[PDB]
Amino acid sequence: GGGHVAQIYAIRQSISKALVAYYQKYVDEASKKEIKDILIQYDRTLLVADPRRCESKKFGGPGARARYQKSYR
Amino acid sequence: RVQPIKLARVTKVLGRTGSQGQCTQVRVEFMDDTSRSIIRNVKGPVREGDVLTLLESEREARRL
Amino acid sequence: TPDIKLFGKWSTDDVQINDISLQDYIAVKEKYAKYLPHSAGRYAAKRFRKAQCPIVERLTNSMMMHGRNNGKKLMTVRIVKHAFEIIHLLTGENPLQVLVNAIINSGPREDSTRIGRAGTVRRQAVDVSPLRRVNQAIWLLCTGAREAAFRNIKTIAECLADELINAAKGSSNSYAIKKKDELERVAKSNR
Amino acid sequence: RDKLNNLVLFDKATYDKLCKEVPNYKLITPAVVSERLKIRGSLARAALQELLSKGLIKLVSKHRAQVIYTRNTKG
Amino acid sequence: VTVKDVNQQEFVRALAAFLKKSGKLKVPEWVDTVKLAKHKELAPYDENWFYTRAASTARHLYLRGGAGVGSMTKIYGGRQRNGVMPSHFSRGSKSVARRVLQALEGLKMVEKDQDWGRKLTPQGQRDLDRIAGQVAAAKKK
Amino acid sequence: PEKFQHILRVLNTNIDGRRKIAFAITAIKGVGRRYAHVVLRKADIDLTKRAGELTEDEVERVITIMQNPRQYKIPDWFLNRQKDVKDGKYSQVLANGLDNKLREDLERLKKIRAHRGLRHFWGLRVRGQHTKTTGRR
RNA sequence: AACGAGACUCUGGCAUGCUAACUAGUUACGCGACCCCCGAGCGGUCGGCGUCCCCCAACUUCUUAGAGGGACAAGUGGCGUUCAGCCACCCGAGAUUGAGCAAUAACAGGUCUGUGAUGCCCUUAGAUGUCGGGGCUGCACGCGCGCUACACUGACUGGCUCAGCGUGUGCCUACCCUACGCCGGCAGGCGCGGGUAACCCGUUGAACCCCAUUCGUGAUGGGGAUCGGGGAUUGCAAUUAUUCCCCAUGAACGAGGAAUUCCCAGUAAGUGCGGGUCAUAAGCUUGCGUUGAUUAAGUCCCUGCCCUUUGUACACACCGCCCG
Repeated sequence: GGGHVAQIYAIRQSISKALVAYYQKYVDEASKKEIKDILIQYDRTLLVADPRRCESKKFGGPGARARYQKSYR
Repeated sequence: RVQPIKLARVTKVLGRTGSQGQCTQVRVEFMDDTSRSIIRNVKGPVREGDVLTLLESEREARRL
Repeated sequence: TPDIKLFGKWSTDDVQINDISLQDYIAVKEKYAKYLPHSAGRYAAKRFRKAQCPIVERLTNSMMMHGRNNGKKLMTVRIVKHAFEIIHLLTGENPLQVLVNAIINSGPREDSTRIGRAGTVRRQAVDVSPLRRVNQAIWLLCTGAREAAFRNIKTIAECLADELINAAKGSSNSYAIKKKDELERVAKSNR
Repeated sequence: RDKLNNLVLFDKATYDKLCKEVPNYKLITPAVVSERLKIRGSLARAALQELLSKGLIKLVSKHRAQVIYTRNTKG
Repeated sequence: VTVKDVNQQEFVRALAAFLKKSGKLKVPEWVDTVKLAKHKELAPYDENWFYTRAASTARHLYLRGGAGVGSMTKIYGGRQRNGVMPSHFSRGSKSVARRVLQALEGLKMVEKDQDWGRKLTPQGQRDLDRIAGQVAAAKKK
Repeated sequence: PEKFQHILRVLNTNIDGRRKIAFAITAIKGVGRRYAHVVLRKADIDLTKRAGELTEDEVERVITIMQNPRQYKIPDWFLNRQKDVKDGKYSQVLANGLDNKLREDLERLKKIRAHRGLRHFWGLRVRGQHTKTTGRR
């Protein structure tokens, strides 16, 4: 899914979340917290999914906020 | 008659003028000496604590 | 990567915004070092937030201009990474420091606004905010590099390096430096 | 203006100019060679790859789009 | 290295050359004349290119269950400049890819797969893996 | 490396030598880019160079292929004049000779008085296009 | 108190929670095999990416669609009648994801060519109710929406390479989507075989893009106009090109005056795709994902419309009504 950059961001998030999910069931909590700390600090969203998503285009423009063209008379 | 350059730090953001609404009123703590405090008009986006570089250092505006 | 969070490979630490006030909408990383001039980046919602954005990325974004070039960040990131390398070859240093310097040096301190003035509308000398100083500078340099690069053999990365270097120590060779002095000169009259 | 006309084949003496100059420059790309001589751009290129021989010039990035070369490896 | 181990450009570059040395692939006499895609602007600068496509395809098949020419035409197919009209896909030739598929068979790299589509053979699977190693081995760099 | 020519002539056109062969050739009427590109490939030249470079040899070799393309693994579909009609040719018209045949063809259907002919004669259009709003200047 | 707004409904993100799934997948076997040696080992054997086996394996995490919960600006801190609210900050999806629903009352707004809605009128056998053929498509000139462009952030050739909204035949009367083999440079031709579809086309292996080369700043390789010849597809019929291709001919355009549209976040812009029209025919419209900024964060200056107060010889209402 997504496309070329889209994919990169997803895989990196999956990996860091992965590592933390793993320290949460097998290792100890302080370690995983240490990791969420380093990520969350410097970050990039690594452990939290960015919301931002397509807005729907509305008749009268070919984009969502873009409105066609007018000449008046 | 004159030249110098003055550093001044934003104390309190007053509100907005220009009929277009694009100049922001400001109150400035005079940086090199705090015992000064004056009102200056701004082009850009300004927020408390950041710094102006005053040419004129008297003047002290109002509307326009 | 684990020792210190360098840039493509450049250190954030030890770069100092040599200019009080500007300090701080130029965002290096009073902790924020990253790796790449690309991010999901939500800057738009708030008025200020943009300041948070790393200046490098801010510069990279301004790079992708002109209808055709819109949205080509990968291209800009590529250009930016190259430019830093050219700058480094040209003076050692941190090219990022070089970048910051050009930005500090270019923001018009004073400017002019078109005050109504009755008739023969005169223009009022006003001082310029630091956000504007940063915003304006990055334009100037980008417009400078882009304008130069267009009919010449030389690449944007190169023209960018040239604009950045000349500006870092304000050579006035630069388009941007000449523009800033022009805007400021205008500010002073009017008053 | 800017009308550019380029020497598109080697002229001996221009071969000498190349190896006896280019060690002068810190930056060399296609454009440099073109402006500072009057090289084709096509024959700029071939001069770059050749120069990288065992180099007069040294690679720091030849991004598909761009070579970026430095002065040779002096003091 | 699995072929998956080696970067696509070097893998294809090395294999394509290996094929060239082997000297026995086979080649619609044309190949001098052909564009390779109606979309195409000019033919291929490397008139030598028949080998590169073959390598590319062999690698392409090894990756996947089975593929056929239509897919390749599209893969090779780029965007075609309508001129006045906006640009659109145009799956690239079918003779070249077919001939490529037929020729590869001769070497046994690939064989007709069940339910249509050509699949890599174990002979090819072995051959690609072998060159893949050679490429990995060459050097670091 | 070496030098020479700038400025060489093939069959009745002057061909800038500085220029790359493929592109250099395309001055000749009837040699478009797809043409000249395939002709040269046929004609054995190091593709890598400038028309001004190369030999008198290679030149005749380009010309010979250019006016007998069929006889060199150039397919007919690559050709300007398939199906002649007057001779049921195939052909690839070249040089001054393209202007010529263009004239012929226009004359042919002007003699015959066909509407296209008429259109060409008044200096309008012959493909089905609207003539109300454009081609006005 | 009610009406519009809102609440309301719809769509889409946060749910290792819920109940589930062979017309959806995943794990993980049993996994052998194909089986490669890719590395190690002399090899048996070990670790290894996929395909295939399918199973009396297991699952619901991705996928799915149903029910569940979450946002109330909740806590805290400044500000304000210390109120209503405003701003910052935390958890975290953050107060504002984006639409749909629209009153009172109007208009000589548009529509008789949507209407077997319709009046009157007109016509009605020498029809103003159908077939053959053309116009609608006639070109000194102006206008509007658009498309494509003006190149080295590019044009090119090889090569990395991922998707999503949607769609189909077995049809109100003639007919589908099409993978795969072969022939052809192409365009396309030809032989098959599945699919009322979450099964198949289609892990939509898209395109931008990324990249190793070439070009080199020349209207040139930017651009693709116009025209000539020619190949094929749709149709009984394409000539007035339906369209597509192949070659050739290779235009203006090297940044756009007066003016002027639209726009605040997946937004502008680039970029492909699918649906509608449809026998054939997209430069269109109409969504969809992909790549993704610059920039106000406000205000009433211009413009437009409604809020008071005020003036009015206006009231078919300034596009209105005053002197010689």
